[PDB]
Amino acid sequence: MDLKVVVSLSSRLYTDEIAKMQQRIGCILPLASTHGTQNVQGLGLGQVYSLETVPDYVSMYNYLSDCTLAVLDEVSVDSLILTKIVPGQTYAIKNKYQPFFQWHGTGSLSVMPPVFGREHATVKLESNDVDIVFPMVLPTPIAEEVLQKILLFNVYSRVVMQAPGNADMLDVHMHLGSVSYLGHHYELALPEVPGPLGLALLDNLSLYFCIMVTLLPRASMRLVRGLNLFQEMVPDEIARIDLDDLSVADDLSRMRVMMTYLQSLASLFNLGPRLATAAYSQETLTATCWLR
Amino acid sequence: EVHHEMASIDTGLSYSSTMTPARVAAITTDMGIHTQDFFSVFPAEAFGN
Amino acid sequence: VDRRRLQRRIAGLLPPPARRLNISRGSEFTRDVRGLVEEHAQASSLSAAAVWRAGLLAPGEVAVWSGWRPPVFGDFLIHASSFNNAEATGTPLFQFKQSDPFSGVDAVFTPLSLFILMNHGRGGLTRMANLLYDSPATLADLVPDFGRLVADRRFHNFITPVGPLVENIKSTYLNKITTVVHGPVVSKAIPRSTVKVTVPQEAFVDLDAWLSQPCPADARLYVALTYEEAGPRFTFFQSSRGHCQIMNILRIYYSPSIMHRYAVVQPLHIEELTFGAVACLGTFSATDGWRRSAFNYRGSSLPVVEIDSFYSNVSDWEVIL
Amino acid sequence: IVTPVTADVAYFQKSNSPRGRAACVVSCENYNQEVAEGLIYDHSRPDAAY
Repeated sequence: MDLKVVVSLSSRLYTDEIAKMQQRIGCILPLASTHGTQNVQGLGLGQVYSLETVPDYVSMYNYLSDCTLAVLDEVSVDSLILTKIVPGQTYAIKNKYQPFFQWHGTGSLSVMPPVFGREHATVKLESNDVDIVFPMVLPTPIAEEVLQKILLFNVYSRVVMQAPGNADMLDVHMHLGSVSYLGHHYELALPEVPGPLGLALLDNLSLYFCIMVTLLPRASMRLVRGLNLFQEMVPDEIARIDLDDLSVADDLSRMRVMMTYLQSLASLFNLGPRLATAAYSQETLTATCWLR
Repeated sequence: EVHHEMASIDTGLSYSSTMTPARVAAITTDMGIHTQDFFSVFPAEAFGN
Repeated sequence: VDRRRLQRRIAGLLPPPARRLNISRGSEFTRDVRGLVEEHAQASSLSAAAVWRAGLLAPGEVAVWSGWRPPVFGDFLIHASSFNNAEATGTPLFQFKQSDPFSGVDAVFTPLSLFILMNHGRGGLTRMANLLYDSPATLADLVPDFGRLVADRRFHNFITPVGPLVENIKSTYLNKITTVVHGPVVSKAIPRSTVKVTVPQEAFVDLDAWLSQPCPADARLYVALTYEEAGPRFTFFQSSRGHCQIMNILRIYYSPSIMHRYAVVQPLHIEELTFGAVACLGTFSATDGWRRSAFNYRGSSLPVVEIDSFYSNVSDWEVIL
Repeated sequence: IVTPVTADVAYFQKSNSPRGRAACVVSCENYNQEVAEGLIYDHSRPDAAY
């Protein structure tokens, strides 16, 4: 059985494009289709993480859990010979990513779409108008930590853009710029100015979290009224319940969209395509992972 | 991997091999004055203030 | 483009392993049934015709498709003090994630060795637990802060199962275990023998027997670190369900202990709300599984459940509440 | 090279460097300058001779 996917290039690359791709000969990236010859317009995370549209993590996450993944094998002048991963056998990937998180053997490698700036994980090709975005491969505890912290960074930037007397920049930066795992302390590249009215990455996810935990105290009391005293014992102020003034149609709509946003956010908090490493050798930066 | 196994068993009664230190090459330590501090060997102990 | 070149190449590409053979009589043992039943082994003596006949130089899979993948190993360098070399060849290990950044020597834990972490931070299991590992402080220091990790209930995301051991080469100071982290647990030895996962009996419950319709083909082995009020316990669970069903079954199983933990201590702090975690270790055949036997050390012998023909597949930690 | 009057004679009887410390500058790790100035100028640490 073969695994080669030979994407060819229309106009052949310049020398610096080869030089910037050649340093990333070990990274993985999604593919469009699992066919034995492609072209560069379908490649990894370009058509959703582009400049003209608003970028969103939800659609990128659905695309990443949608299609196949592929480490690349060699970069010639006019081709990118690359092998797709299948869950049958295991592969040799490398931690050649620009926010360098030191891996560990028997680590669960999450593949999330890049939130550390578009310019860090990109190869802006000038030969063909294409911006190959490699996804950021990081181990799952760091992944869930950076997801919680940039959700909190986005809601804390929006709450200081809506009002100055709530949150402080000496408060939300020493607490949220620090990702600590296994003694390794990491610093984060965060947007100090995200810009209002959405228009940026991880905005709607914070909005999804806000509307979900907004409608959730309306749902908890409906469930404990439908289902009890141990479940009324733990909250105290939410036990002031007013379920009899709201219409059943509007309450039904709110309950349904609460369940839907809760589900989508919960499935997103599982990090999608999750590789599982065996023996990470940082002498040669090479981990051995398979599709799990 | 290339796996190999060998079985050796002493056929004499007493010690049938010997190993003597012949010539010093270098005193690779310096016989200095450096005590190990007990604040690193017993680190959790402190005083009342 | 020439047809005669492609035809001979695809004639190497095409013909599959024989998926059926219509036997005329089951005592002839002809060449065809030999070609069906012969399986290529992963070991050979070092010669020319020996590797040319056992076929070690074939790429991808050994031949002179069938779902037989070679397992991926995990080789771990530990002290000789945390791992009793007379422990069984098939026991599931638990590597602790050490806070030291460039460690190089880690901390693994047999569930026999994992008992005294629970019981010296404060039946048949306690006797062999103190017998196989005589000093509880030589493991209570490998985890640096067991009391704080059990205090903030972050002890399951620090422990990753690496599956069962396969070979434990005895060295004097720094010991090299090799476990199978994912795949079919077969022995790496020249007389190739079957290796069974030897889990202690008291640390095991059969959950199919705890309920006491459809008979599936393969059942999964689950472990369950849970934060009791008496310290943690590493209970094993055997079941033939998925993860997403067996977590509900575990919620049913520990629903008394949830009310008991709320009755013994009010979770005034945030971290005292979480309760336990489950993670699968892999699959095995549900019919001939989990026969019992005993394990002989010098001063005692506790009962031990043996699960044979294991397929190791470690899964991640899932909170139960 | 002006030194104080209470330098011990045993330093001046052995093959030393004329300054206060020796320079163990070959002994530190290669291609590094901060640890070299640690092994040259840093007087929070003592020279490993004395």
